[PDB]
Amino acid sequence: TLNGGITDMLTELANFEKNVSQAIHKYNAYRKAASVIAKYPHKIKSGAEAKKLPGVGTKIAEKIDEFLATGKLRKLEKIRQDDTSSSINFLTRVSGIGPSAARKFVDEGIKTLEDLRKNEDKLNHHQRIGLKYFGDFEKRIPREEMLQMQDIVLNEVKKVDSEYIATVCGSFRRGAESSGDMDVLLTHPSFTSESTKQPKLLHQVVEQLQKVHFITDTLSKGETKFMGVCQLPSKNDEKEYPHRRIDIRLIPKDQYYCGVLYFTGSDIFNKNMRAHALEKGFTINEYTIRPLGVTGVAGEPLPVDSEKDIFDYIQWKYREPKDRSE
DNA sequence: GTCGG
DNA sequence: GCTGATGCGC
DNA sequence: CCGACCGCGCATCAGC
Ligand SMILES: Nc1nc2c(ncn2[C@H]2C[C@H](O)[C@@H](COP(=O)(O)OP(=O)(O)[C@H](Br)P(=O)(O)O)O2)c(=O)[nH]1
Ligand SMILES: [Cl-]
Ligand SMILES: [Cl-]
Ligand SMILES: [Cl-]
Ligand SMILES: [Mg+2]
Ligand code: NA
Ligand code: NA
Ligand code: NA
Repeated sequence: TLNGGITDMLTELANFEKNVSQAIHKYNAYRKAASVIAKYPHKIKSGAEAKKLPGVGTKIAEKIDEFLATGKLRKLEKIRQDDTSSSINFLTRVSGIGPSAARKFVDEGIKTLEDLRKNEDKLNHHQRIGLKYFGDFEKRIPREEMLQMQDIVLNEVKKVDSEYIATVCGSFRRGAESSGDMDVLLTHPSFTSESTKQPKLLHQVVEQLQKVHFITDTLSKGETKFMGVCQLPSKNDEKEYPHRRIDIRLIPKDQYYCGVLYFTGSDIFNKNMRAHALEKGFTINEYTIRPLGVTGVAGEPLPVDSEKDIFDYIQWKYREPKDRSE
C-alpha cells in the first residue's frame, strides 16, 4: 500500500482495457506496471521516478504525474461516468461473463444484477452459478478457513484412495493471510505422462466431496480439471459460511514440480517466468520445461526433480512461494 | 502500453 | 458425430 | 520502427 493510490489506478485502467476495450495487451501492460510498482520499496515522488522501473513507460509516467498532482486521473473519471463502460465492467464481475458476453448483454438491455436475475434463461450453466453466488464470490477467505478447507479436502481424498496426494496451491501456498478461492493440485500414481491406468481419478474425488456436501456446485468438469463451488460446514444455530470457488487440477504424478510451480503462481509471476524462459531458450507449461530448437520448436522434456531445477534451467536464483506474489 | 534489437 | 475457432477461466 | 506479449482445460459454437 506504499503506492496504493497508483497501483489501484493502474489496476482500474487494466480492467477497463480488458473488459471494455478488449485490448488484452494493454491490460497486461497495466498489470505489469502495477506489479513492479507494488514491489517498489519507496513512496513514489514522480512519474520520472516511476519511469525508471521496467514496465512503466512514457504514458504511465504521465498518468502517475497527474495522479500525484491531483489525486485522480481524468481518463478514469470519464470512464466511471460512462454508463456503457460501467455496465460492462460490472457484468464481467459475474463468473462466466466475460468482455464479449458483457457487451452483448448490455446490447440486449441487461445491465444490472436485477436484469440478470430476471433473465436467468439467457445465461449458460457457469454464468447461472456465478450470478447465484455473486456476493459470496466477492468475499475473501481467511487463512483460518482455508486451513479447515484443506483439512477436509485432504482427509476426504485420503478416504477415497490413500495414494492420492492433494496439495493446496494458489495464494495459500504463497502464505497469504487470505485467499480469493481454493486451488488444489491432485496426483495419483495411476496417472502419469506415460499412461492412465485408472479412469475417473478426478471424478472419484469430486464425487466424494459432493457426497459429504463440501462441493455444492460445478462450473465445469473434465478429465483433469474441475471448476466449482464449495462450502465449509457450520455448527448448530450458527450462520452458514459463504460459498467459495474451488479449482482442482489432476496432474501427471511424474510432472508434479512443473504442475505445482504453475498452480502456486502468482499468475503474473508465471507470465514473467515463462517469458524469461523463452529468452533463455526454453518453454515452460504446467507439465514440462523443454528447450527450444534453433528453429524455435520445443524439444523433449528436460529432467526435473524439484521446483528449483526449473529455476536453474533459466538461470534464476530460487524463489520461495512467499516471494512469488507479483 | 512497453520493450528489445 | 468430428474438428477447429472462440470465449472464459486458472 | 515493429513485432512480440505464457500456456492451456473446458464449454460452446460453426461448418462439415
Ligand atoms: N500461466 C498462468 N498461470 C495462471 C494464470 N492465472 C492463474 N494461473 C495460475 C497461478 C495462480 O496462482 C493459480 C490459481 O489461480 P488463481 O486465480 O486462484 O490465483 P491465486 O490463487 O494466485 C489468487 Br491471488 P486468489 O485465488 O487468492 O484470489 O493458477 C495465467 O494467466 N497464466
Ligand atoms: Cl491490445
Ligand atoms: Cl515436473
Ligand atoms: Cl508438455
Ligand atoms: Mg486461488
Ligand atoms: Na521504464
Ligand atoms: Na466474469
Ligand atoms: Na483458483
